[PDB]
Amino acid sequence: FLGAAGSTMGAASMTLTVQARNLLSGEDFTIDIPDVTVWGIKQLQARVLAVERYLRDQQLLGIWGCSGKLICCTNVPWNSSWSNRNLSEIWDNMTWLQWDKEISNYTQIIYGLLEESQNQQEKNEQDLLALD
Amino acid sequence: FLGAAGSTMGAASMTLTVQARNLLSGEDFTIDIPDVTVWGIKQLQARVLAVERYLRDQQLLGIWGCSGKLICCTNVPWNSSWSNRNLSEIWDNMTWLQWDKEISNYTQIIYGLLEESQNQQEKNEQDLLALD
Amino acid sequence: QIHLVQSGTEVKKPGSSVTVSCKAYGVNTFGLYAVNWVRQAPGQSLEYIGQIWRWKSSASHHFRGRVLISAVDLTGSSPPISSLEIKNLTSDDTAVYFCTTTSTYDKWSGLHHDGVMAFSSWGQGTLISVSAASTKGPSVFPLAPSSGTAALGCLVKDYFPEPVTVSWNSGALTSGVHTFPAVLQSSGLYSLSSVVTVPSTQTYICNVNHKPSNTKVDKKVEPK
Amino acid sequence: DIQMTQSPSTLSASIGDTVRISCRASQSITGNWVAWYQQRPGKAPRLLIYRGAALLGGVPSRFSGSAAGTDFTLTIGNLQAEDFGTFYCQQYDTYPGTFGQGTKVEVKRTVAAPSVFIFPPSDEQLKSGTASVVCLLNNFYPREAKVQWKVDNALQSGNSQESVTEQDSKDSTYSLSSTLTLSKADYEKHKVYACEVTHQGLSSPVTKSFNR
Amino acid sequence: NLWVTVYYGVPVWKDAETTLFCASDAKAYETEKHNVWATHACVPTDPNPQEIHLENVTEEFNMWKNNMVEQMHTDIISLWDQSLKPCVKLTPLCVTLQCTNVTDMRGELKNCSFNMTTELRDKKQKVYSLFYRLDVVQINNKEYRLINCNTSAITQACPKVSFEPIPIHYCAPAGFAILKCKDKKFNGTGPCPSVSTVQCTHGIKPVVSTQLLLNGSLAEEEVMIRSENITNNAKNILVQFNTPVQINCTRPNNNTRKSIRIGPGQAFYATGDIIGDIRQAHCNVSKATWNETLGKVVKQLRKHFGNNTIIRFANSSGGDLEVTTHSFNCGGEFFYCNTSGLFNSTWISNTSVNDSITLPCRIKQIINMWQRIGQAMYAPPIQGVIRCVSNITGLILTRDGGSTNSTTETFRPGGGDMRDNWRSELYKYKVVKIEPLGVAPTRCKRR
Amino acid sequence: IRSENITNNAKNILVQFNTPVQINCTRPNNNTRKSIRIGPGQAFYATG
Ligand SMILES: *[C@@H]1O[C@H](CO)[C@@H](O[C@@H]2O[C@H](CO)[C@@H](O[C@@H]3O[C@H](CO[C@H]4O[C@H](CO[C@H]5O[C@H](CO)[C@@H](O)[C@H](O)[C@@H]5O[C@H]5O[C@H](CO)[C@@H](O)[C@H](O)[C@@H]5O)[C@@H](O)[C@H](O[C@H]5O[C@H](CO)[C@@H](O)[C@H](O)[C@@H]5O[C@H]5O[C@H](CO)[C@@H](O)[C@H](O)[C@@H]5O)[C@@H]4O)[C@@H](O)[C@H](O[C@H]4O[C@H](CO)[C@@H](O)[C@H](O)[C@@H]4O[C@H]4O[C@H](CO)[C@@H](O)[C@H](O)[C@@H]4O[C@H]4O[C@H](CO)[C@@H](O)[C@H](O)[C@@H]4O)[C@@H]3O)[C@H](O)[C@H]2NC(C)=O)[C@H](O)[C@H]1NC(C)=O
Ligand SMILES: *[C@@H]1O[C@H](CO)[C@@H](O[C@@H]2O[C@H](CO)[C@@H](O[C@@H]3O[C@H](CO[C@H]4O[C@H](CO[C@H]5O[C@H](CO)[C@@H](O)[C@H](O)[C@@H]5O)[C@@H](O)[C@H](O[C@H]5O[C@H](CO)[C@@H](O)[C@H](O)[C@@H]5O)[C@@H]4O)[C@@H](O)[C@H](O[C@H]4O[C@H](CO)[C@@H](O)[C@H](O)[C@@H]4O[C@H]4O[C@H](CO)[C@@H](O)[C@H](O)[C@@H]4O)[C@@H]3O)[C@H](O)[C@H]2NC(C)=O)[C@H](O)[C@H]1NC(C)=O
Ligand SMILES: *[C@@H]1O[C@H](CO)[C@@H](O[C@@H]2O[C@H](CO)[C@@H](O[C@@H]3O[C@H](CO[C@H]4O[C@H](CO[C@H]5O[C@H](CO)[C@@H](O)[C@H](O)[C@@H]5O)[C@@H](O)[C@H](O[C@H]5O[C@H](CO)[C@@H](O)[C@H](O)[C@@H]5O)[C@@H]4O)[C@@H](O)[C@H](O[C@H]4O[C@H](CO)[C@@H](O)[C@H](O)[C@@H]4O[C@H]4O[C@H](CO)[C@@H](O)[C@H](O)[C@@H]4O)[C@@H]3O)[C@H](O)[C@H]2NC(C)=O)[C@H](O)[C@H]1NC(C)=O
Ligand SMILES: *[C@@H]1O[C@H](CO)[C@@H](O[C@@H]2O[C@H](CO)[C@@H](O[C@@H]3O[C@H](CO[C@H]4O[C@H](CO)[C@@H](O)[C@H](O)[C@@H]4O)[C@@H](O)[C@H](O[C@H]4O[C@H](CO)[C@@H](O)[C@H](O)[C@@H]4O[C@H]4O[C@H](CO)[C@@H](O)[C@H](O)[C@@H]4O[C@H]4O[C@H](CO)[C@@H](O)[C@H](O)[C@@H]4O)[C@@H]3O)[C@H](O)[C@H]2NC(C)=O)[C@H](O)[C@H]1NC(C)=O
Ligand SMILES: *[C@@H]1O[C@H](CO)[C@@H](O[C@@H]2O[C@H](CO)[C@@H](O[C@@H]3O[C@H](CO)[C@@H](O)[C@H](O[C@H]4O[C@H](CO)[C@@H](O)[C@H](O)[C@@H]4O[C@H]4O[C@H](CO)[C@@H](O)[C@H](O)[C@@H]4O)[C@@H]3O)[C@H](O)[C@H]2NC(C)=O)[C@H](O)[C@H]1NC(C)=O
Ligand SMILES: *[C@@H]1O[C@H](CO)[C@@H](O[C@@H]2O[C@H](CO)[C@@H](O[C@@H]3O[C@H](CO[C@H]4O[C@H](CO)[C@@H](O)[C@H](O)[C@@H]4O)[C@@H](O)[C@H](O)[C@@H]3O)[C@H](O)[C@H]2NC(C)=O)[C@H](O)[C@H]1NC(C)=O
Ligand SMILES: *[C@@H]1O[C@H](CO)[C@@H](O[C@@H]2O[C@H](CO)[C@@H](O[C@@H]3O[C@H](CO)[C@@H](O)[C@H](O)[C@@H]3O)[C@H](O)[C@H]2NC(C)=O)[C@H](O)[C@H]1NC(C)=O
Ligand SMILES: *[C@@H]1O[C@H](CO)[C@@H](O[C@@H]2O[C@H](CO)[C@@H](O)[C@H](O)[C@H]2NC(C)=O)[C@H](O)[C@H]1NC(C)=O
Ligand SMILES: *[C@@H]1O[C@H](CO)[C@@H](O[C@@H]2O[C@H](CO)[C@@H](O)[C@H](O)[C@H]2NC(C)=O)[C@H](O)[C@H]1NC(C)=O
Ligand SMILES: *[C@@H]1O[C@H](CO)[C@@H](O)[C@H](O)[C@H]1NC(C)=O
Ligand SMILES: *[C@@H]1O[C@H](CO)[C@@H](O)[C@H](O)[C@H]1NC(C)=O
Repeated sequence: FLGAAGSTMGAASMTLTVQARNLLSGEDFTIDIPDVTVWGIKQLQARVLAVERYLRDQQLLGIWGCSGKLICCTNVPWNSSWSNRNLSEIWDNMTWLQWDKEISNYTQIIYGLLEESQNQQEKNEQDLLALD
Repeated sequence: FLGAAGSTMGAASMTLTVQARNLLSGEDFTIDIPDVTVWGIKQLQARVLAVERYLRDQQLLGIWGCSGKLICCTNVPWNSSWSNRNLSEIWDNMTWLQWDKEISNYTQIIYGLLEESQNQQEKNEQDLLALD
Repeated sequence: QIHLVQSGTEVKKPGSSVTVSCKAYGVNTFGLYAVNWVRQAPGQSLEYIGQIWRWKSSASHHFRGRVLISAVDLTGSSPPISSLEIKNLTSDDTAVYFCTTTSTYDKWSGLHHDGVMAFSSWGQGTLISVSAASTKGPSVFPLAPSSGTAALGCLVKDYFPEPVTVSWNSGALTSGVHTFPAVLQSSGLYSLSSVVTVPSTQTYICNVNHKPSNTKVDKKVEPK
Repeated sequence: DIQMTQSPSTLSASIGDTVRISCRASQSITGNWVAWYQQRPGKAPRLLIYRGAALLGGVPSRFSGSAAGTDFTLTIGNLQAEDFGTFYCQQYDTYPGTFGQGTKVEVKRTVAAPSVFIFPPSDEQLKSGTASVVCLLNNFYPREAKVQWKVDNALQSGNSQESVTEQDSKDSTYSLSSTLTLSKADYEKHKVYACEVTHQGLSSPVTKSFNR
Repeated sequence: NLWVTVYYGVPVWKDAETTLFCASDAKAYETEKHNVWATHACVPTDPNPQEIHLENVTEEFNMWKNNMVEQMHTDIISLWDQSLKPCVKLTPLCVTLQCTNVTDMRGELKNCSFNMTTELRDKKQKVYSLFYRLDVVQINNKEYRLINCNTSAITQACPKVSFEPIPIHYCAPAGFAILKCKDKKFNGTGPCPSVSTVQCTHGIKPVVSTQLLLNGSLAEEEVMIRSENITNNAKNILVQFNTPVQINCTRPNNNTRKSIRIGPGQAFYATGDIIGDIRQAHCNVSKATWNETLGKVVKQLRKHFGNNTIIRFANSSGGDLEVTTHSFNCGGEFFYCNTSGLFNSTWISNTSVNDSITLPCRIKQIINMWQRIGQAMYAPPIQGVIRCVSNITGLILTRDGGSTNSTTETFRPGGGDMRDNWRSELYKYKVVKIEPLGVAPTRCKRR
Repeated sequence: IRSENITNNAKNILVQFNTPVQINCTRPNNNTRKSIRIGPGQAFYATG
């Protein structure tokens, strides 16, 4: 649970599943048996926005070239203008917190390449290749 | 956003992603910070039925031969009795609003071919073909 | 709000050791605020010296070990104070030194980049002049106009230390006056000039006050 | 160790004009770690923009940054009086941080020729054993100017010091002085001393001399 | 060469604010007594709370900017009103009170006779009660009235529920996380070398008190000194003790409950006659234990105010009763204690120039805490003598503005804001939201 | 001009203007508030 946040990106890929589990899920099944008008909304407001924030992430995962959780790849080429770096300088020498810091400017740009350039243009491409 | 509703089905396939985005998502994250007994249920009743209506659509997408959003194909043959037409008479000469109008009788029939004839009989077929 | 008050002007001789202090007013602690020491050479650009961040002193490969940055947090009688020491002073260290700080609490702020950062708050600045010289009195000479229009002024030479205040008619003549900045002569003494533009009798005068040498001497100006 | 290059070193711009000051790094900076500072004469430098486009709170909207690869540029629209001064670009991308050459934004106005005046050494100074000839340059635009010393139609190197005033508050002009420091013995060995100045205002060469 | 790839569940979080819920440890529910304090439906705590130590991580904490405090403060307030809503409202108690001096200590108790409405709306009821001097005010024999009637309304707390503080773990919903600072010495500000994460905070007893932190968490090694702005005398100084200080607060009056009937259906509990010791409420503090603590604390203040200086203690300056005295709840009753005896001392550089000590305490049934207007709560009488033993885990202190800064400094007990009380337990916690979505370049591409 | 059923006189006729009409409505009585106390805790504002 977040243990590799201080570690390098290369080491952070091993514990990736643990973060996926706990973040994704509520399974406490505790409370809500006897009603209250007051406090109960408060324990509602938190978990309702939680599932709204949850489906928000799942949409990006679906509309992109993933359609599945954890890791998935894409046909989007990595631009030189986006963090021009060494491969060993990223995973081995650099950390995720340090990484997301620089990409902050190109983050919104990259998102467009996933939904527009791919799953809009890829699925249509697939339809044309599946006809023959 | 719905801009091609008046346009032909052929042109309506380009902006398909836009409709998918906005319809799918709530990301306002506005309100619900300070509690009210009265009005608050009203702003609840709307978004709660919204996510219920949402998962309803996602189920059909899953139980059918799609398992993914936007466009996906299937092994169900198009019946002649279902809108006997010309291919250029559908996408190029006809519109979606005009299209769903005629299929209204066969809509419930087609739905059956997707869940029963395919993913019930296809996945079982897949299990028999993956053994060897 | 945030106020950075540094020490006074230090004039020190080569080979000696200098210590400047920076009092940081308005800062809750140096835990949430990184302190960087930057110097500026006269007529030249800015140069990064070192920093103290997370209570860890650091400095550029230029000054490694030769520069010592120490700081103490907020106390009950005074705001957080940092101090910079430079031993083995040379003539190239005469740059103006600045005490700076930056808010590090925001983890996704563009201000900082893992030790290397920008500088949000700037101090008053502290000038360090490195020269081997003893205090001396100013020499005042008149500059007489020969004859377009006319121009006359007074010349102040060989004084130490700075500054000196030059007036005209005891502040009566405030217009058309341009006072040139002191120049450092090869002898280690300062020299400047004050000139006034006159058209076409009034018999102007010069008012010179040098406080370190306590010389209030005043010289007149006569046309040849 | 990055080296930041600014262009130009100084520029002339008027009020209302749109000023663009660029900067280039020895390598490509990505993540856009670049800062732009403003410094008024006699005052401490103030932070304006960080991360190349991100403006600090309290700064007018007239300032706009741009950051792409090796090339960086700061854009200032609708120039005003308080904006004039010296600007520096800085990279915090890597240890340690390095600044740029600096860019002096200087007030624009019609080019003005200086009025040159030359002052012979005072009598009391001659008794000290030294003689200083002072060449004067009155209000002139821009600051850049040349002053050479000819003794009996011969140039002099060394023993020469010049001084320049700050830009005038209203006139927006500069003033320049020139100091020639020589001994008494060498002073008596020559006859005519001349001060040669060249500036954009003159549009001709000027020389002021005295026959003592 | 490479290609972009979506990673889900990357270790990335950002500082944010969310709505936190409670946890009761699933034992407090078996404690029953008809919804003690918070716990009614309160969430059962996970029997095995998880604490994950994050290696190679340094996070900067600020306890004064912590948002968990503001929620907890509003929680106790919101919790308070909901307890008073179903209960019996005392509205027609504003009847004139004819009082007289009780049979010593300048007649602190008043025996009051008054007219009252019965179950029937026809005939009134002539009955007497016993109120403390703080609960009544005369209006011009001796005639008195309720002290709260001119200011606000009033309602009686139900005898079924108890004000007894029970451990409450604050936890975060899905998508969020809570950071814990594991260092032994932490003042609440600056970077934290060792940081761990937990789903639920530790056991926190919402004990509302003034001038004394009661039933709190002990510090590690040296005692801790915490203040928002230290050199500023306008900001209170929070102290955390190492060893707990034994404190005794009792009600040396053995009482009885009248349980008068003001129907239909409602019954008020009046204070009957006192049978037992004739005494005023008192608070005991062991002279040896307080002194030992004081000597260790006074040395810690000199890590700021300088190695050598004179530090003098004195009782409260002045203000509301809640500020000037030690206010708390024991056995359902609300005590207000005089701390002037403990704070009378003068210390040298390392030293200061009997077997017990006592502190006179006053009792007030009708209270408005948190500067609340419109709602006043009446503390119901308790059968028998109440005795309680608690830990003193810290103080709320203020520094004088008079300076003479380079000479000497004097410190006095603070009060007012109850958020400081919660900041005492919440200094090591803060709320952040986790960002799972991430992108990284790799060769895999796609077919 | 808008109406649900026009020829029907039982239905109201809604009109929408082009240019706004300036209207002034004032209370030409300069008053004071008594703020009488009908406690405990409640206070009514009477017209003085
Ligand atoms: C809350 O809480 C928190 C926590 O809990 C807290 O925090 C805290 O804080 C504090 C403050 O207050 C702190 O403390 C501090 O610290 C600092 C720092 O330290 C560090 O550093 C240093 C320096 O460094 C450098 O050097 C070295 C040498 O050695 C090296 O090595 C390094 O590296 C560096 O260097 C660098 O640089 C260079 C250039 O520059 C280059 O070249 C290179 O390369 C690099 O980069 C050091 O020294 C140190 O060390 C030490 O220590 C340690 C421990 O700590 C140890 O380990 C070591 O070994 C050593 O030790 C020694 O010493 C000590 C001292 O004390 C002792 O103790 C021991 O025993 C031994 O002996 C470190 O590393 C510092 O700086 C400071 O100090 C200060 O203070 C004190 C008192 O306290 C004093 O005494 C001193 O002196 C100082 O003072 C100063 O300053 C001031 C201001 O500025 C002034 O005023 C004065 O006067 C002074 O000055 C003087 O001196 C100087 C010199 O120094 C000179 O210059 C002048 O002139 C004069 O003479 C302090 O200490 C802490 O730490 C913290 N903690 C933690 C945990 O972190 C807070 O505070 C709270 N808050 C509240 C409100 O409460
Ligand atoms: C947390 O709490 C702490 C304390 O508990 C708070 O700290 C307080 O922080 C404030 C900052 O908001 C401080 O006030 C500021 O003080 C500075 C510095 O003043 C001192 O030094 C001056 C110069 O000292 C040098 O020079 C002399 C002469 O050579 C030397 O001998 C010295 O050794 C030094 O080298 C000196 O002039 C000052 O004295 C004057 O002021 C004091 C205090 O009022 C008087 O007692 C004196 O008699 C004398 O009058 C002092 O010794 C000031 O520079 C600040 O002034 C700015 O702000 C004023 C508004 O308060 C404003 O009116 C001024 O014009 C001035 O603003 C100028 O500077 C700005 C920044 O550059 C410009 O933007 C602006 O345009 C203008 O040019 C200010 O007064 C408090 O002193 C400090 N508390 C204590 C006890 O020291 C902290 O704020 C709290 N923070 C939080 C988050 O809670
Ligand atoms: C919105 O608002 C509007 C108005 O604001 C509402 O409009 C109103 O709509 C109702 C319909 O529900 C109308 O009533 C109906 O009128 C018709 C027509 O009546 C006129 O014409 C008759 C014939 O005219 C021709 O023939 C002569 C002779 O050659 C020529 O000279 C003419 O020029 C024509 O060519 C004529 O006979 C009528 O006169 C009689 O009625 C009027 C009105 O009461 C009297 O003043 C006269 O004196 C005279 O008695 C008239 O001029 C009628 O045919 C309708 O009658 C049906 O409904 C009756 C119930 O109301 C029922 O009792 C009848 O038996 C009859 O039902 C017959 O027809 C049905 C359909 O075929 C059959 O299913 C049924 O079994 C049976 O066979 C009816 O009276 C209103 O007139 C009209 N308002 C106005 C002002 O005109 C509208 O309803 C509103 N809508 C909404 C949604 O809000
Ligand atoms: C800081 O922390 C400390 C420590 O955690 C806090 O101190 C706590 O204070 C609580 C009271 O507020 C106290 O709760 C008490 O627990 C006692 C022990 O219970 C256990 O033992 C009994 C057997 O005796 C078991 O059955 C039970 O299941 C438990 O295992 C109880 O004995 C206490 O009840 C008595 O005290 C309270 C007030 O303190 C009365 O309201 C209550 O009615 C009881 O008083 C009657 O009984 C005693 C004798 O037991 C008589 O002397 C007395 O006069 C009363 O008798 C009359 O009244 C009753 C009805 O009230 C009637 O039936 C009878 O006939 C008479 O008419 C109480 O339940 C915690 O135990 C205690 N903590 C610890 C560790 O002990 C402190 O409060 C905290 N600070 C703050 C600010 O909250
Ligand atoms: C707040 O209140 C609490 C609770 O009352 C106080 O804490 C208690 O403090 C007392 C005294 O300081 C302490 O009582 C002693 O506890 C010992 C065990 O820890 C007992 O052994 C001892 O009993 C002996 O002494 C009594 C009185 O003299 C006798 O009545 C008793 O029979 C005992 O005598 C026996 O033992 C001797 C040998 O030692 C033998 O020769 C005899 O034959 C006989 O067998 C005391 O009772 C309590 O333990 C403390 N309680 C707690 C929980 O710590 C606190 O001090 C108060 N604070 C203030 C400020 O007033
Ligand atoms: C690279 O990504 C960076 C992400 O942070 C970009 O930084 C952001 O850039 C925008 C561009 O204009 C800034 O927008 C301006 O913001 C200021 C100040 O906003 C902040 O401060 C106020 C004042 O306290 C605070 O209330 C806000 O919540 C902000 O946190 C506004 O005054 C302007 O009107 C304008 O909106 C962002 O402020 C800035 N920082 C952020 C978002 O934290 C950077 O620009 C990107 N680089 C490039 C080249 O585009
Ligand atoms: C205030 O704190 C001081 C300590 O700073 C306390 O002084 C302590 O006094 C007692 C005696 O009353 C000492 O006990 C003695 O122990 C010695 C050694 O065992 C023994 O020979 C004596 O007969 C006596 O029992 C105690 O040691 C001493 N503290 C220290 C640290 O030495 C003082 O008691 C406190 N205030 C009060 C209320 O006394
Ligand atoms: C408080 O005053 C009431 C009277 O208002 C006392 O009650 C009386 O007590 C005497 C005993 O001396 C009886 O003879 C009376 O009949 C009682 N009258 C009523 C109305 O109860 C009461 O005793 C006083 N306080 C106490 C109980 O000490
Ligand atoms: C709290 O304790 C102090 C200290 O004992 C009390 O101060 C006494 O006040 C009375 C007047 O009310 C004086 O006659 C005494 O001389 C004071 N005592 C001392 C030692 O000076 C104080 O009264 C107590 N309670 C309150 C409510 O103030
Ligand atoms: C990379 O980005 C630059 C500017 O952002 C753009 O000009 C270029 O076309 C991009 N290249 C690719 C392959 O996307
Ligand atoms: C009762 O005691 C009070 C003290 O609170 C005193 O003021 C009053 O005079 C006493 N009444 C009588 C009748 O003695």
